[PDB]
Amino acid sequence: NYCKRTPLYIDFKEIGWDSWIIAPPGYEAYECRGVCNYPLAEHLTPTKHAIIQALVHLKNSQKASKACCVPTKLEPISILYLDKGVVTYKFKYEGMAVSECGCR
Amino acid sequence: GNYCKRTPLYIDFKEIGWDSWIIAPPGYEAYECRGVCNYPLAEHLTPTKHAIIQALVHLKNSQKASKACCVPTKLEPISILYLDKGVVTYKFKYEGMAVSECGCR
Amino acid sequence: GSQNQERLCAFKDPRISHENGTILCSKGSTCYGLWEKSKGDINLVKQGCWSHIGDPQECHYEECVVTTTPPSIQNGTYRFCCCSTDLCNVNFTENFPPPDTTPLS
Amino acid sequence: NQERLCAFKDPYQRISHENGTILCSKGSTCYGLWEKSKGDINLVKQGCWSHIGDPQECHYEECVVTTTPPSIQNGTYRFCCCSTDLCNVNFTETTPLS
Repeated sequence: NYCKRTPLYIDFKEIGWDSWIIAPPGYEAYECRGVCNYPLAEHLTPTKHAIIQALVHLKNSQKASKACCVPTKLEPISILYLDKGVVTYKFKYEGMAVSECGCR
Repeated sequence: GNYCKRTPLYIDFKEIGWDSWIIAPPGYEAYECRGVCNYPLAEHLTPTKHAIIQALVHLKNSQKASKACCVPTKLEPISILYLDKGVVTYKFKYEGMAVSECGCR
Repeated sequence: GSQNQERLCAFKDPRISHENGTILCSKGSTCYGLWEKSKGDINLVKQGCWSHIGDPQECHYEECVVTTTPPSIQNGTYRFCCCSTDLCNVNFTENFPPPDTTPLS
Repeated sequence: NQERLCAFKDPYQRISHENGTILCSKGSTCYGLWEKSKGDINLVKQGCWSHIGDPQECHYEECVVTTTPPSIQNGTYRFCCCSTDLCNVNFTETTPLS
């Protein structure tokens, strides 16, 4: 169960946001699931802090928590949304979809 | 509440066995990020658009998505003297070592 | 083409130019249109490229087909579709579900 | 905040090579690193030490080796840091009352 990117489909109608987002209907946002255990693999781009905290947790679980599996790179999607009756197109609406997961 | 925030964490290199290669300092205040990320995610936690959306999905269906995680969002360097293949190596600004800011990701 | 992930789309939204009512959509971007429709009244609002990132479901149609029930906003008049063949976004068709069956109808 | 003048030594590196000094940025302390090996004390490095890291090792006015030397190379290294101009040129390591 190591830290990795797993699927997550967002339906804007289900979350109640197609009051303002009118396209797309939804998208593949993904998420990051799984555990970060020392040693932290290089593909999880660990920070020096994450590696140190992970090692402290292994030595003494009461002194520090595990490093956390989180998005480390996000990507833009296209969107149409309404801002007080004005339609706004954005080809690149940043921060919406996970491309990489890591340990932080 | 126990909301996401920076909390104390002292690193003693002898305790983790890194005194073998780190000459100085003997340890330092690394800090850590602890606590929960609750929707709506507070502005000071600098949430990403993805974190906001994931947090909302988790509230509706905790099986579909995990809570947003409290993690370091800005790290600061320390000065260090260490052995790099037996060579004594100085870095004034060894990056990524100490937490200055925590957020929800 | 298919090898280079480029397609030509209709364009309306007064590196890549958009002369003579078309635009090139690269990196696997689909074509999209947005209309607003009320009975026999139809207005084209916008047309152009839709990023592949997030791989939205209905952009897999070869033709521009509205398959999700329109948003309630603006009296349910919006018609968005996106599609994966050249100039597919010149026109749209509707194929969206009817409201579900409840004990009250 | 103060800009320390510090002793400077690093064969593998503003700096006065003529005076063997470095003018450090605001907040930074002076440091020195020696190695006590085979009955010899040898200078390894000297220069600037960042304030960042909650470093209590560096509040002393004089360069004093306070903590039991690191395990590295059989406890031969001698590190100190200090908060006065040129404090890192030298280091120090029954009670005086009996």
